[PDB]
Amino acid sequence: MTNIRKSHPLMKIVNNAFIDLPAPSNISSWWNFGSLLGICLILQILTGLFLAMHY
Amino acid sequence: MTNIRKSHPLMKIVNNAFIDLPAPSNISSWWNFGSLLGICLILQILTGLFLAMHY
Amino acid sequence: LETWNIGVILLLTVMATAFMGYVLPWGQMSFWGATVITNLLSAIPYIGTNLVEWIWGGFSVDKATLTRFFAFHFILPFIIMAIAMVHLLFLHETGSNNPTGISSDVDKIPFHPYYTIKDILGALLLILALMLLVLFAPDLLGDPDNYTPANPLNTPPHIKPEWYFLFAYAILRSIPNKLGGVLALAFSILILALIPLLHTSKQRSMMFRPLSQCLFWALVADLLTLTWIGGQPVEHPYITIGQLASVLYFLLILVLMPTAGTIENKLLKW
Amino acid sequence: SHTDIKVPDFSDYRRPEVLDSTKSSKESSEAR
Amino acid sequence: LTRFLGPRYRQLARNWVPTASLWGAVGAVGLVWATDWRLILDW
Amino acid sequence: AVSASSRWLEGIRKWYYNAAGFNKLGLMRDDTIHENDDVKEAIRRLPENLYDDRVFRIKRALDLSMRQQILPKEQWTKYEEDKSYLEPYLKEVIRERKEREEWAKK
Amino acid sequence: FENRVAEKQKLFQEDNGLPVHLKGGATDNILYRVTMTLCLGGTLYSLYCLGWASFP
Amino acid sequence: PQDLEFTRLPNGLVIASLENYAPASRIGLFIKAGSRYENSNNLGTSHLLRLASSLTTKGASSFKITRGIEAVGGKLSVTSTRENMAYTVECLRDDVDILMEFLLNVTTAPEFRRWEVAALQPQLRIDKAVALQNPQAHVIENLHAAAYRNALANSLYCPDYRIGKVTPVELHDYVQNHFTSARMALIGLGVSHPVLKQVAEQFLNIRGGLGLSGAKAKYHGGEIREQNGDSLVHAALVAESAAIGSAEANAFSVLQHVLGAGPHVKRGSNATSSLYQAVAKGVHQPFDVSAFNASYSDSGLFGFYTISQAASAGDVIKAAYNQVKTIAQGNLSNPDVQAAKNKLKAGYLMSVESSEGFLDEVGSQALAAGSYTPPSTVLQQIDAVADADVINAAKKFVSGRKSMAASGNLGHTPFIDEL
Amino acid sequence: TATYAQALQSVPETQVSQLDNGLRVASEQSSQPTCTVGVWIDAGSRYESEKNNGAGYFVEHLAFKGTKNRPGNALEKEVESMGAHLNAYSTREHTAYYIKALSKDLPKAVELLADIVQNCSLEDSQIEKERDVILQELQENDTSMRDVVFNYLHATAFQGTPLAQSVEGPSENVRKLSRADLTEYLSRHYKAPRMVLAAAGGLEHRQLLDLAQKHFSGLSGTYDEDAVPTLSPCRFTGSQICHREDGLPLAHVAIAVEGPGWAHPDNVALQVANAIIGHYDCTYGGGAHLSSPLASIAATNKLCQSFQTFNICYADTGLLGAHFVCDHMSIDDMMFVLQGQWMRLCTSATESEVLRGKNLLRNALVSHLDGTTPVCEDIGRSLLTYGRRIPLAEWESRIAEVDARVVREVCSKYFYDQCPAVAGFGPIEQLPDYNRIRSGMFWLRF
Amino acid sequence: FVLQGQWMRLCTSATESEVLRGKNLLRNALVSHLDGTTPVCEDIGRSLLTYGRRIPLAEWESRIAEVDARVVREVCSKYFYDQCPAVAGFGPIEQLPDYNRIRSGMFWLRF
Amino acid sequence: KRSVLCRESLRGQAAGRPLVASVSLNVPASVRY
Ligand code: HEM
Ligand code: HEM
Repeated sequence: MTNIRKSHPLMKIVNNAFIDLPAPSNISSWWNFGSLLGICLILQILTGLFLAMHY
Repeated sequence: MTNIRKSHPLMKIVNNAFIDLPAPSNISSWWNFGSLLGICLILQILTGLFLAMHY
Repeated sequence: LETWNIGVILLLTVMATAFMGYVLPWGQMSFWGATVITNLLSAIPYIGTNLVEWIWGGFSVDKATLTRFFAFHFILPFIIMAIAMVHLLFLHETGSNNPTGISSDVDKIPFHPYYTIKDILGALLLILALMLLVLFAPDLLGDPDNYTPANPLNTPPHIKPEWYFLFAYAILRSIPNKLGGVLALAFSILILALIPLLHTSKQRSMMFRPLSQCLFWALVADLLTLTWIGGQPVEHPYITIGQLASVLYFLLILVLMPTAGTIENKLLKW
Repeated sequence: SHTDIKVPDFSDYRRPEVLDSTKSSKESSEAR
Repeated sequence: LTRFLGPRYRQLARNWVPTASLWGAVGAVGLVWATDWRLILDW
Repeated sequence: AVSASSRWLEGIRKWYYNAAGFNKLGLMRDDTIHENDDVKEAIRRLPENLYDDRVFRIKRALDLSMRQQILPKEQWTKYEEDKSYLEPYLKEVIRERKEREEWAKK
Repeated sequence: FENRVAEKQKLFQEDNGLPVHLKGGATDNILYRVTMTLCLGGTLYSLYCLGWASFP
Repeated sequence: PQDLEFTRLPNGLVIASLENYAPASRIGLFIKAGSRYENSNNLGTSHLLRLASSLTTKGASSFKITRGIEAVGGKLSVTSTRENMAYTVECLRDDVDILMEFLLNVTTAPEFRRWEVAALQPQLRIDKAVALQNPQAHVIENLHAAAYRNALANSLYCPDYRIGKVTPVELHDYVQNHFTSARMALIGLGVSHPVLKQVAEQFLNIRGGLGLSGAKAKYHGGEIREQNGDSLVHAALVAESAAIGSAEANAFSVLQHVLGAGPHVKRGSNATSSLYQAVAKGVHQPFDVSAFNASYSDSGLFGFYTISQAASAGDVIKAAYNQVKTIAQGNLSNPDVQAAKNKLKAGYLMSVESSEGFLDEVGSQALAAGSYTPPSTVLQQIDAVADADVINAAKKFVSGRKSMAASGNLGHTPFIDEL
Repeated sequence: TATYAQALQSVPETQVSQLDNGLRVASEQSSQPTCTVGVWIDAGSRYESEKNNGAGYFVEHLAFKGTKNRPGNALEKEVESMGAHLNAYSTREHTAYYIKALSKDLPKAVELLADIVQNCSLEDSQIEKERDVILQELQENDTSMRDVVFNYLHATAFQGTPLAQSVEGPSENVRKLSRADLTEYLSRHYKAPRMVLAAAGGLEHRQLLDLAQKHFSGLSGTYDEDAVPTLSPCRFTGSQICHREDGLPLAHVAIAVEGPGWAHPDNVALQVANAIIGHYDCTYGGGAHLSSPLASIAATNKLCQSFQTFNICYADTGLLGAHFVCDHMSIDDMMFVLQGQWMRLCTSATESEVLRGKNLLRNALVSHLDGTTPVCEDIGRSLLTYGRRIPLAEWESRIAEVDARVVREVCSKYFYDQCPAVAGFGPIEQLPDYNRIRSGMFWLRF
Repeated sequence: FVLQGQWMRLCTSATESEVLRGKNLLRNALVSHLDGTTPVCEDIGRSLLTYGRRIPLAEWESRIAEVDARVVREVCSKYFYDQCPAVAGFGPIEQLPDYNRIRSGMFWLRF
Repeated sequence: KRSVLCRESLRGQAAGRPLVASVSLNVPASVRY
């Protein structure tokens, strides 16, 4: 490969678990809670750090 | 492979960057600062968390 | 299994987090809730007592404890993120199961094309709920109305954990004995890691097994029932109910489901 | 090649127990 | 569970106890320094 | 001594399958099993016909799941047609491994 | 039921130079050591109690 | 103490036995399937069959089979010949029974499972690769396919193109047609014949005539040449030998030895070997030459084998020929035939001085003849060869359709018209 | 009917006998056609000094090319025309020449052999003709990784000792080697008692003893002094020799822990141990189902091409280990399984497992003895090795005392906490660091 | 990735050099085909139902000549940019890009 | 591969009953004459 951004950096390859990964077709709405799970972890954190900026 | 603890867990394989990895032979004492650098981060961290337990 | 065991750790780590953060604001509910939970650790016979006193940094919950929670609340979430990623790592080695319960390798899709929009959409609804709550009914879901600065002699006779921890408080109540209640409280949550071993059917998918779909739902509704007890006076009516709900929960998880599994397998002739 | 190659004298490098040329290291080796 | 149990396995268990037995002793020693029992100190 | 009870069970079994998603889906009961190490080996043991079949079935099935669409009433898996085609293969794989344990044990 | 005394007869008649109380495997051995340990310890404990009770 | 004891049954399977003194007993069922029993469509099947001995069968799972023999320290060896297929089975006196029941499953109850046979497949390549490391094997193989047309021209190793294509009904068919009663011969080196028979009778009664593979023989002169990059070159020059267990044959064997150069001395050079002397004189310093002699049921192959370097190939090759022409011109003195003879005789005896050797010798005889010829008798036959006889045979190589196979840099390797 | 044990006791006993000079006579009778008479001299490579390091091995090329009685090709012609084969093998401890031959051929057999040992017509021409050959053999032995590596092992586990030298010897000692030097060599070491005249098959001991004629007896003090130099201990050294050649397609690794002399109760129990690990090749028919883990793993995971455990037995020294050939990328995994098998063995052996190996042993040790040649070499070598006993029926007994605890305790002497002898002929790029192989011999984890 | 990549580059980043080389290639392709009797006959026959009754042979060079790197860039972006692909495979197509991936390959945000 | 340079290699095939006999076994494996 040449200038395939993704696998060029080794780091950026590690991020291709989001984009290129095999994901089953059929899949209830239930699985979105994984992702949202992370969403919440990131929101609490940003929020926490600002509150702990005045607590 | 069977029962090769290291590669069994995928997680444990990731840790064989410490044990099996190719390391140059010749190698000044200077290199020991990388590792030491990380000991310092861990030290600071445990200390910090105990200080910030009573600050 | 390996992914399940991380999950479990995840779950419990957040659980700690939530317990200490709620105490940071140091209000009547928080103050007491910490005492009664922490003290519930003094059930252990030999150590307990000494150990509750170390955790608190003294004999009560004064400044010493209050700054500890601030520090651990702060540092848990960072540690937890590492865990999450570790969790993700393991899961990436076998991909996502489905409603049918069968491998999909014969049907696989681009995560980017499809699942990035799904996830963004998911967000959109998630945020919706978070702002709907936060903007229209800020306090609604935050049962506790105790915006009262904590006075160590004062007590809301109705002391209870939040909705996430409501189930835990209820579990402790059904057992007369202190220690029996702490064990059973831990087992509530800690019973998760058993379920792998309990699995009895040949279909990892409950989707094709009615009977577990019925007892799965019931557990969920038993779980709702337990959450209710949590905000209940600890009196006869609620006691007797909780006690049968706490047996139902462990039956559903320990004994009913596993049998149902077998049955279904035998009706399919499997 | 392989036949020609032979070990460098390890007497200076080698331990006192194994230093001797004509005697056993088994009854001297364990202590080291 | 059932698969693990075996007639053949016993030598390993016996061997494990010593290593396990040796390991068990270390914890008592390790715990004791932290525990600081007056009785332990007296010992 | 099972004549009436088992007879009810036989009737019950059809209901159980009907109750079960696989019959409704149209996919075979054997195909539904939790893909573990034994199933896996059985799977591998399948003939081209049997085995390619299980791939289309699951393809058609995960397609439906993705679209939340059920198959037409006319095209559904009928309980009376329980191809337990994995069963044969799956049994042995287990059989072999149970033995392995016996030989290993003694 | 079973009837496999024939297997055990063979197992116990096997000329492995082992004493009957060990001729049967690894468990025999752990049982032995457990028993022996409890007895000796107990005996030690008892001597301690007597030394202790000897005094006013 | 007790000598062997053959017994042909109604099925036509032979069985022998020798309760020996020593601790180790070895059974070995020799079935009459060689490589020669496959067609264009069936080539490579014995090979795979040979490698698939430890697969699940009707009464014993691949795991039990292997772990079982290990349990007791037993060995299970299958010997495959262009004509025959010996299925050997060694173990301790006490354990024959556990072992025998293994040999019987492997051979009468194979269950080639699509999945199991499939994982083997790749083994064929690995096996072919390791035996094709000795020039001798690819040349010696090339020889047989050049010299024959149809049956014995089939090689022992599976053809590269066939490997993964070996199907389970193929294996099943081959066993069924060839692994039968009429083609079998049990052989024990430390078992009771009385008890052997019983077992034989209980487990070896299956029907199957010969040639459902396409039996028949035929010789066709031809040359197979394989160019390489290797300094050294090997080539074989061979004419229709006499057939198996016949006088002509036997004569060949004796002749073989008059030229035959299989060193009897470490680091030692032959004084006796004519080929070597003659070759040597006209040849360079480093060179290797040996006489070749093959004998099968319906045909043979006699001639020599050479190992020369690039430029010396011809010189050696002709040299060797010329010398064997000498014997065919008549030039051969009595003193050398008797030496030969004694050489042969000594060899055959040492051949059978071991259990493994004896067991092979015996089974071998049971598939050819139908009984065991004792050594002595054997010895007599070889002696009957006339000094002339030898010459006469030799006359036949020089005046018999040529067929050669070589490998390496072939700038200097004579063709058919070259010699 | 007849049962293993029985057979065992019924086996023809070996008769050991002595001439006046110490010529040892042994023989096992069967009244069979072919016979393999042999003279098993025990002056090997380990007696050689740095110069004559390849002495003995040189004599072996001359052994069969003339006697003052039987000049140029008179030996071969004689053997040949009989149909007898003549072989010469040389070890680091044992030189031996034997003949395979019709039983009626003893007469001229035993004469020949005897002749060979004593009179060897060796002219300058034959010396300069052999040199060239030797130098060419050497070159060819460098073409064999397995031979290159096993030499290395010895050199590094024997660093600083006479025993660590190649039997082939030093390149240039072949060039240099004085013609006078082969004499002193022979003269000093071929003097029996060293020697044994053994044989098996259809002969009568009586005649072998009567038939044998001693050309000369080495009463010599030098003969004793020459022996005297021999038998000294050779210092044990755990070092590695790593000769990396990425040019080569595979990798050969020979890993060893020093062991017992020829005679020792621990020395049969070891064997039973290696029975368990076993030996394995690309072409084993059992592969994945084979009962020895290294084999199964190997078979299963395409871990290695071929692997064998060995027990090299010398009077004062012993090389113990296995040897595996494996792709460049699998050197470490096979190291891991192997060493792993060792440790598991000295801490967790189970009676089942040791009982299977046991029985393997018996077979290996009975089946070897099939044939005349075999028996003869056991009888000859057995006498300089283990002295004048023939432990054949004892074996089963000794092998019988084997217990899972016996096997465990004996294995732990030699492998556990001991320092390895490792050599490889790379692709050794992935070969474990000496300290890693070291810590492999004790159990914290892995 | 490489191919689609090439497309994109083409309609945004064509350089006169590059176009001029392809230009010339075309000429040759178009001249050398016409070597031989069969070839000329087909061009003449097919040309008539295709392009009608013209034989644009000498024109070509002219037309080909009007080629510019801007011409080639604007002409390519009508047909490949933002346009929806027609993709078929005959697997192992297990790794073949998801329709939406292929699609997004016809426009340039990154990659 | 083993170098075949000198007078040592004579290999040529010809036995009594067996000729070119190939044997495959789990314990062992080979090619004779
Ligand atoms: C999911 C992990 C976390 C959860 C479950 C959580 C939950 C909570 C809860 C329930 C409260 C009580 C608020 C109230 O009712 O007044 C709280 C307070 C607080 N948390 Fe968090 N929190 C988390 C992470 C964090 C982080 C990462 C930080 C700092 C970076 C943080 C900083 C604070 C501060 C300073 C307060 C005190 C003031 C207040 O009451 O808002 N928290 N947290
Ligand atoms: C910090 C809290 C957590 C986060 C952010 C998180 C996140 C995720 C995400 C984003 C996924 C993929 C989508 C899905 O299947 O829903 C996932 C899957 C999974 N999680 Fe979690 N998780 C958390 C807690 C847990 C807990 C407590 C456990 C179990 C003890 C767990 C076990 C699993 C398992 C088994 C899967 C894979 C299921 C499958 O698709 O077959 N998770 N997690």
